[PDB]
Amino acid sequence: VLSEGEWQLVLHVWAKVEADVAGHGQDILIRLFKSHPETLEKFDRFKHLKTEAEMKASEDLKKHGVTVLTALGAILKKKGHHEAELKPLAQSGATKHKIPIKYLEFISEAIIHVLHSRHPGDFGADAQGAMNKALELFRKDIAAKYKELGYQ
Ligand code: HEM
Repeated sequence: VLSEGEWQLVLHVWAKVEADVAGHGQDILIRLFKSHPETLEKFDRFKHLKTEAEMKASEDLKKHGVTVLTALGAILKKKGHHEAELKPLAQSGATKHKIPIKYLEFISEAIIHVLHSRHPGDFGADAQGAMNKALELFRKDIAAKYKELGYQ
């Protein structure tokens, strides 16, 4: 559980991401692929992407990055009341994609990194801790939904 004041920092931050979803989107994913390349394997559509530059130029990637932030965003504004929203993601990752929780951790890290790089002044320790929590609550919820479906 997050305190109200924590939710706010999370949401205070999200507002900045929301000003350039696509842009936050690509940095996030490129960082992820870059830092944990094995994650690139889940994506048949992106595996032919050999460099940053080509990653950046990919429209599919960029679209995919908006889809991600968009979805994450709906969850964060639910402030912990996200079952409905969460359910479909646990399902597809348990059943179609098989995304391990670890892959979720990685991603959480890229998020953090991208926010800290782009919004230093709005992402100090306090807000950062708050974002970490929020991300943790998401991963914990999903993990439980995964087990309930037979995955993990
Ligand atoms: C912040 C956490 C994430 C969110 C909100 C998120 C959201 C989504 C959404 C909305 C889709 C499209 C619908 C669906 O297939 O479920 C998607 C698709 C997918 N996600 Fe994720 N995702 C996250 C993390 C990841 C991670 C870490 C991976 C793999 C390392 C991943 C792999 C996939 C794949 C393979 C698909 C299929 C999309 C396509 O190719 O059409 N997702 N993700």
